[PDB]
Amino acid sequence: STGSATTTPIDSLDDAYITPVQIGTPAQTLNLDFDTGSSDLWVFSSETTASEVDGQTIYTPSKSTTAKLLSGATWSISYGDGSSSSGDVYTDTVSVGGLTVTGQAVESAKKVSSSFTEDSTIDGLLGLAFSTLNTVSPTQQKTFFDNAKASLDSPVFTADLGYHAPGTYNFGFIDTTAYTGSITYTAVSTKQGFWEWTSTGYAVGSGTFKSTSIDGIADTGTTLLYLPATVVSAYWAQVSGAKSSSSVGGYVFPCSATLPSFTFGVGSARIVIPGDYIDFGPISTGSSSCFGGIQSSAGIGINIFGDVALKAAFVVFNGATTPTLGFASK
Repeated sequence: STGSATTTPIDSLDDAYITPVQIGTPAQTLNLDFDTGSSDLWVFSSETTASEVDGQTIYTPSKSTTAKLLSGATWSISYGDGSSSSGDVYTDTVSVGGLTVTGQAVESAKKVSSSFTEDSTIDGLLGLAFSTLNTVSPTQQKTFFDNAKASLDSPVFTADLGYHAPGTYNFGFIDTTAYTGSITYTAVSTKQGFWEWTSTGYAVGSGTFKSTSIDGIADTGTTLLYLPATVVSAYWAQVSGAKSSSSVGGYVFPCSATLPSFTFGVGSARIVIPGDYIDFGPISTGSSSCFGGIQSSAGIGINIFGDVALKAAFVVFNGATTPTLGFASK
């Protein structure tokens, strides 16, 4: 089997992407944030504290003939931006782009933090990291991809995120029309539960490539590219007027600036992030100061190849016995 679903930016900055997912019988369609940096499929629901729901579409398990409560099971998650959610657990039928998993753990939120409430466009998350990070207790549950794997034509999914445009998540096949040139594959460590890999270096604009190992994660659920302070300083040093602002929370630059591209290495291959992808717009409405899309990972504890990087590539998440990641230009 295979699946193919379009993913759509939630706003004009590509802050996140939403993908329609069918849950239950008859189908209830919710728009979920596919997150390769976490491993819980959780939804706003009929159980979510009423005051914490604001415009989201909710899953109502009592209206699904295929829903079953996983008795006694609970979940609770905290993300890198400090947001969180928690609740109880159902199993139900979940379909993405024509691909159906029966008995998928669907984690029903009883509580969500303010950032989730305040984002009316995101009805929940669909985790695509390794199931070892799943937060269900007492017994950890499998991700949608883990459950689908054995039925897939090939044990893979691909992320093809758009710049200011929709893109595609495919399951079970590689669309050879969706990229240019060849896909370069690179090793993955699952030791921390993430799609963790080592970039071979970087270049700024037309500069020479610096060969240096940068360990990080491929994370579709993080907006920006977070890299070591050395690398990030070297980038912004090439932008007139750029500076790190502690008050704003990162590097800012004059909105009038022309941003250089940023190249990262995948083995002997190279992915070029155009300068425009690094512009995240005014720091506040009407400001002539803009927020940078490449920021320091210092204090996160891990480097994160988030959407700014991933949307410059066609990315293969290969869930074979020995997992790998593939990157192609497009």
